Amino acid sequence: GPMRLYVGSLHFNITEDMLRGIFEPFGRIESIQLMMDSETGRSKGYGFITFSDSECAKKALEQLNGFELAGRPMKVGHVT
Amino acid sequence: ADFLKGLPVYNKSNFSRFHADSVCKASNRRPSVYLPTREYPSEQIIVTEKTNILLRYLHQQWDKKNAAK
Amino acid sequence: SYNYVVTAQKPTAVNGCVTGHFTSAEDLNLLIAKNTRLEIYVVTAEGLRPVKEVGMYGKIAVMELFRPKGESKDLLFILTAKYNACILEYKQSGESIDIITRAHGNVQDRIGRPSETGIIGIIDPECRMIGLRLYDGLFKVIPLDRDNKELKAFNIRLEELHVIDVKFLYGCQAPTICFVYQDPQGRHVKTYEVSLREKEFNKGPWKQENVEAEASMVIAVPEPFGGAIIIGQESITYHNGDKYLAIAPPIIKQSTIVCHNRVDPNGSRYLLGDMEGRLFMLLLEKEEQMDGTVTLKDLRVELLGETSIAECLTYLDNGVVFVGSRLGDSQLVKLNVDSNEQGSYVVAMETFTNLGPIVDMCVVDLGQGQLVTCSGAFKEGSLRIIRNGIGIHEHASIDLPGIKGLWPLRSDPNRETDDTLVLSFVGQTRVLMLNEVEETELMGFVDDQQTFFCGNVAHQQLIQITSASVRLVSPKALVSEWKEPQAKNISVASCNSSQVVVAVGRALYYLQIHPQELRQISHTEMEHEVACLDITPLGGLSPLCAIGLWTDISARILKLPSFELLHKEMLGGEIIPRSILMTTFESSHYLLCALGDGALFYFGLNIETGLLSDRKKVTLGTQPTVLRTFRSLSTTNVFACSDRPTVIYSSNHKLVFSNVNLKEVNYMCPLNSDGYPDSLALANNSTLTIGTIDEIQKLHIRTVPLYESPRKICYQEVSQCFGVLSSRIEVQTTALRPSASTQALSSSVSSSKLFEEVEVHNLLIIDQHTFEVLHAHQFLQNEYALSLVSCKLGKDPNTYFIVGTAMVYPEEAEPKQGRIVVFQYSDGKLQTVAEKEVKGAVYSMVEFNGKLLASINSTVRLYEWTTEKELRTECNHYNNIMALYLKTKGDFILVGDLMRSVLLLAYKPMEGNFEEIARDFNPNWMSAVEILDDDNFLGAENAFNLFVCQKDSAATTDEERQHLQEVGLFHLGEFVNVFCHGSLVMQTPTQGSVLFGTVNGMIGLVTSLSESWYNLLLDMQNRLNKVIKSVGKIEHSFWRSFHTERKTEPATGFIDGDLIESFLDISRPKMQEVVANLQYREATADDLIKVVEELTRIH
Amino acid sequence: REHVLKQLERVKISGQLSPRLFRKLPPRVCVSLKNIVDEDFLYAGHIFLGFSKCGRYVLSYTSSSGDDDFSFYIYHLYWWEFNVHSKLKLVRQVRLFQDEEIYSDLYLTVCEWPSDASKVIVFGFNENHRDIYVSTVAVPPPGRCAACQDASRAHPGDPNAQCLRHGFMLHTKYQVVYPFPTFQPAFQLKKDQVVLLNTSYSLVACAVSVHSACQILYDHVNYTKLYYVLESKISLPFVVTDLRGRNLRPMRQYLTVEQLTLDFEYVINEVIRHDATWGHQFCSFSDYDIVILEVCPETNQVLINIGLLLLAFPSLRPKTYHTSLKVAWDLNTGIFETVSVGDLTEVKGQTSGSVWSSYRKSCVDMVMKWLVPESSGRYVNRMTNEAKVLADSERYTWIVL
Ligand SMILES: Cc1ccc(NS(=O)(=O)c2cccc(C#N)c2)c2[nH]cc(C#N)c12
Ligand SMILES: [Zn+2]
Repeated sequence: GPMRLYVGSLHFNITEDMLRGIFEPFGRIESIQLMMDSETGRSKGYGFITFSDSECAKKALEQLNGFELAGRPMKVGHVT
Repeated sequence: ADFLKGLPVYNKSNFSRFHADSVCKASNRRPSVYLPTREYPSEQIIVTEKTNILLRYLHQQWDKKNAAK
Repeated sequence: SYNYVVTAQKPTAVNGCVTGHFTSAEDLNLLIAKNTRLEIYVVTAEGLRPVKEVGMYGKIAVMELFRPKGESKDLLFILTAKYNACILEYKQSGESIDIITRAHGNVQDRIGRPSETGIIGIIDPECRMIGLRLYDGLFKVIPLDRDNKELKAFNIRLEELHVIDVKFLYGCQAPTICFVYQDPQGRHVKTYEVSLREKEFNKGPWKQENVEAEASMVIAVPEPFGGAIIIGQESITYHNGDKYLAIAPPIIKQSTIVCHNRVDPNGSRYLLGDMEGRLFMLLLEKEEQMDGTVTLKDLRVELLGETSIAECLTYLDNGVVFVGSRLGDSQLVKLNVDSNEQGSYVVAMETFTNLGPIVDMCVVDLGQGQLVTCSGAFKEGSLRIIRNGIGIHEHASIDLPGIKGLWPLRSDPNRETDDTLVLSFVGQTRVLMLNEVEETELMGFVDDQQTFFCGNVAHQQLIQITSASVRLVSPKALVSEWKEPQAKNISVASCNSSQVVVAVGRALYYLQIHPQELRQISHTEMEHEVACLDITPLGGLSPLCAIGLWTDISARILKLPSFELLHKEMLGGEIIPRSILMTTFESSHYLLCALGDGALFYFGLNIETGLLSDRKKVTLGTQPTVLRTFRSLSTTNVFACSDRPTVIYSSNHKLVFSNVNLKEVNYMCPLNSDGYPDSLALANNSTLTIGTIDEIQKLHIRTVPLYESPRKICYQEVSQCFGVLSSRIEVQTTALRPSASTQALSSSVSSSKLFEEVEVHNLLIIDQHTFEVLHAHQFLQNEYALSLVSCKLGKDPNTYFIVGTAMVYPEEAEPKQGRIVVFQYSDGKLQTVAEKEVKGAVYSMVEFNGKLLASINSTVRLYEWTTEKELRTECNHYNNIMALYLKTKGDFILVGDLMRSVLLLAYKPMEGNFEEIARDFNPNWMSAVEILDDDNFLGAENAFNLFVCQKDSAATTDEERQHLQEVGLFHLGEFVNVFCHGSLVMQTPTQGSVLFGTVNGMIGLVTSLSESWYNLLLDMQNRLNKVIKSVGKIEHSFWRSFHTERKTEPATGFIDGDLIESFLDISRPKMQEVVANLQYREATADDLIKVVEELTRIH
Repeated sequence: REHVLKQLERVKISGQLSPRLFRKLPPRVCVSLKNIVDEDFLYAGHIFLGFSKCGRYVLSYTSSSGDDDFSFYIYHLYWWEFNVHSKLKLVRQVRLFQDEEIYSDLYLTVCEWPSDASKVIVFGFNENHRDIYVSTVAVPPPGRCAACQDASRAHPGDPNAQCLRHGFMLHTKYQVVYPFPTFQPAFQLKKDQVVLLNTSYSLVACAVSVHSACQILYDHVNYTKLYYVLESKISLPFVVTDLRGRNLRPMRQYLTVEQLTLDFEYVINEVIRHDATWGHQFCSFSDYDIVILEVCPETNQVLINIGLLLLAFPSLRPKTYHTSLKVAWDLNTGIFETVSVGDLTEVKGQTSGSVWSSYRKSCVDMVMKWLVPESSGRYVNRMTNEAKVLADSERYTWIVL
């Protein structure tokens, strides 16, 4: 089946496009969702990414998790 | 008073003959207005570097990298 | 559609001031920035000598003096708000003053975003570069280098995106900036080195430190201290690396410090100014070392006293400090060593009138219109009454009829001030002495003959010329006496310090004044009887005698002592010259001659030749004029005594006339006493007046201090008084000082039951003649009065003051409750008639065809006023964001929105509701609006531009009918707070008259033109721009371009009246060069003169 | 700690009025979409995108099928005039990507250029290819266009008959391959009238402009200017139409469509042969990913970063390495100059996927580092909405969805 991933600890300036940039080279992406602040318009610093195939999502998690992006270590995990 | 003694004097004669109007007016307030009819050419011209910072930087670094060998 | 904008009053707020040696290396200069104007002064013995004023084509944002290694005097660096950079030099050869543009260019960056705390311009102490903070994230460096044709600026990326203040440090091997920045973590101070070779930053001399959260200012301390001082809300800190010193003095905790300046060149002492107008000294305690050097031991702050609220401070010389105020009058103050009884060390020497900010204003006919403003803020709050004409501040009035002449006199030779006033009567003379009042007798002077002249002469002697004799007086005694051979009467008399010419009928006799001797030099007989005489020595022994005759009605210049005729002028008519005078104005010599019918002739006069040129004529009064020179504020001017008293003076090398606001003056003389410095003595048929004259200019201004902030003003003719909203700060409540609202005759307090430092609002009733606060009505706790109108409503015959308010709470952030209150001022007290609750802030109100139009938040509402004395809503309009401004004409309503431009409504009487006619679809952050006419709407916005909107008179469809088209655009350079229909002139090339009031205290006038006049004057502009050079080499067209961050657009449909008027001030050849090619056909340099003269009469 | 009314008192005495000082405070006016949309469009599938920068328009798009063509997509864009509380008037309706059978539901985005409110630009995306649709639609006339009136006079026309500037569209489609080039709207559109399009094999700078009785790109390589007029092999095939959709007539007022191209393979091969310190151990290159780092829109410089995968000798046997080339690209000249060349790092066991992700992270890092804020004047507007609030340029007016 597909696979949602939490992506958090993002610099507040990372865009939905940038996540697509960083994650997409791993596999097909069913949906990317960066949580925005409805009041300010800036991101909440976190979001979810859905890979069409889970074995891909797993590689992305492995490769990207705990690694600095914009100087902020990126967190990536499995979500029910 | 300690802190007010020795207040700077550039010319002792300054304000010596200062007498103000009885409604606190002393200085003349209507200077002749400068209206140039003729003008001296400017010796130099101020201009900005058109090159982007990041360009300039990345060019520099590389230029002093190949200058290593 | 076609508009014309001219200055009626130049900006008066001080934005910056700097001191240095700019004109010469020796002299000491004060330079003052008033928006677009740069004033240049030289410090002298008497105080400030004006040298030069220059009008920049830009708002001056940065103004720094600096001296590079190979320079004899300081250079001036200016940056304007539109990023015009220049380096300027004062040059002088002989008498000719020029400002040289050493360097110029525009430093704007497209990529850049203007910073929170605005434009900051700093120069390295070793003049190695100029640093600019223009935008968040970028530091612009202009390397200073003589041997280049291109001063190439570069940007250095700055990781700190929110910079509060930056300075260059002293005593550094590399140029080093020190700055305060804000981040989530707080406020901090950091240093960087600026390397020109790397076009990059380097790690600075010392590390970063967390500082005060309210830290707002950086001071670069000079050697031998080096390092920096950081000023916070309640803390002052010194840093120099290993050394860190911090003081938290309680004294500074009350208010915020907003400006500073260095007193001692080595930085041992600094002046600091706070928001409440307190003045402090910051002392740095030196520590001498075995090694030649000096370390900072301690920091002390000391309260010196109170000044105006200072925008900027500068120490001048001999304990004299110039206080430049934005919110109040500017000042010269003295710092003393001894305090006064109140414990104050500060003494005011001079005050300069600042109208700014004009927050509201109205035109009243107190046939000449007077303008009354709401001026200033906080303790500086005031009303200013502005009139055309000149006023006399009377200090004394004495019952003395039949005065036939008037002379000032120094009795003591060592006294350099007048102590005596000699008066003339039909056959008598009386002598008066100033403590104060009361008369005397002067030895050597006669009292039983009429004095025709008297006063101080050469060799420490005195003179008196009567109808009988000339008396020279020394120890006061008669030391010489001249009489006519046959003892005939002297009929006319004139005298300087050295010479005497007297007339005996047609006989003329020339005397000289020597030690204890009146020496007859020569004699002659004129063709006709002598009417009047003058021998003023022009730039103290005259080679010239000016004479007016009977019979031929002639003015003549005669050589002395030969009495040879150099020039005869037939004045014409059957009326004799009454008074004649030779005078200098602006190192230019004139003969002035006044006829007994009230006409005045003035000529240019050549000392060497004696030639009169340029008979110009003016009409002053019906009665004969008597001319007398006087000195006022270091300038020589002529008083013309008549039924219409006038001062004659010079502006831009041309003679100007201004009415003095008195009934009639027969005779006058200047009076420089100890009690009345540079005063004037005036005499009508019955009174001797002593008083001070207001500044010699077009505008005459009166100040009514309130000691709290005025907010709105309106006039109530029927009550013969003004209503003024004001607010005072009270502390947690109890007031800070007595002010207008706490000192009324009567007072009232709101009793409505409808609903850290605090504001307390009031409606002030102020007498229109005396400007006494007759009554003050205090609003509810937390109620802010926003709007005010005086008017009649409905069928009700009473006239009311109506106030719109808003409830403002600490734990809330926008208004949701408000009130409209109807007051009646009757029998000395303010009565509350009616009160209407509303669900927001009542931003604006206008009377509208006997109804009350109001704006509440984003709603515009129309109320009717019922029989039952209540406001009843008729209709609403809700399509606004924030309706702050309302203007009406007929059934039309112009709506100004803070963020959403202008909107035109109409009231439909049959439908009984509003209709949106059209709106301006450009976003514009409005400050003020006016209706110019039915189809033309004037707006001023937040970027200092004016624009004019029109209904589309070509609209075919209804959709097109609904756009307001922006047909006029113009960068004004001011922030408009109020627009007003009216004129300061008595009252054609122009239609309509809208005055405006600005934050900087500028008063302007907008008027309309025909397409024809516009096309002529626009062409004129373009020609004037090719002839007239702009200091800094800024293009006029660039300056006047409509400029916002979204768009930049050339000005259209607007003529710069100031430019146009300056055509009268250029040289004749350059005048002709402007008119080079033109049609009527060909060039009428004199016809264009006649045209512009018309345009100057609109104000 | 600030209150609206305290801020306004400040304004009158200081004369500093700026959107960024009230940015502390809550929206001035919120409106509900339910309350400003008409009844007819209420169940016709509109998805509202946002406000124009000028704040005069909300606009939206629709995605319907119909006919016998199920799972077959039509895209229309619509301009609505916002008038606060009153209902949104419909000003323009326009079909996107003409002549085009779309067998899949697109991710759609509309953009406005920084300083050009005359045209708007729309992007549509999405078995080892990816399809990209791009449309440039004229913006409705601000007020009353004299030329537009002539279009309803000199030509009888009717409602929706407009002149060229205020009524032309331009379509285009291209394919794209792994690694799928990033979407960089802020850079792609930083120069007015121009969009930079990454085809995987080249970068194409296209420009449209209207003129009346010169060149937006190549002034003073692959250039492709041609003209079109009103009335009935190249890098990037396109269709130029009017609002109704009639093909515009070529010329050889009027329209100018330009196309400057940068062939990645040329650039790579030449930077190695010329500038690379290791070009004499290079063999060949497998794959590349081009990311825009900056666009200097006045000087017309485009800085790009080229991530490479290649084969080279170590200094025995060849092996695959990763590097990045940095290249400037004049738009007036058409010439590119090397800015920087990186070292080779052995890719060993890392997949291609993780090599590209890792290359892109370093690009993001770099942009972020050198990022300077802009004025509200010059930002590229990007609108999107998939399946809460639509805010003005300044967030003082909200449409609550
Ligand atoms: C590397 C990178 C840079 C920029 C963008 N997007 S952008 O051009 O819209 C942008 C965003 C934020 C600031 C700016 C600026 N100045 C520009 C990218 N999108 C996906 C990316 C990947 N990998 C990527
Ligand atoms: Zn058109």
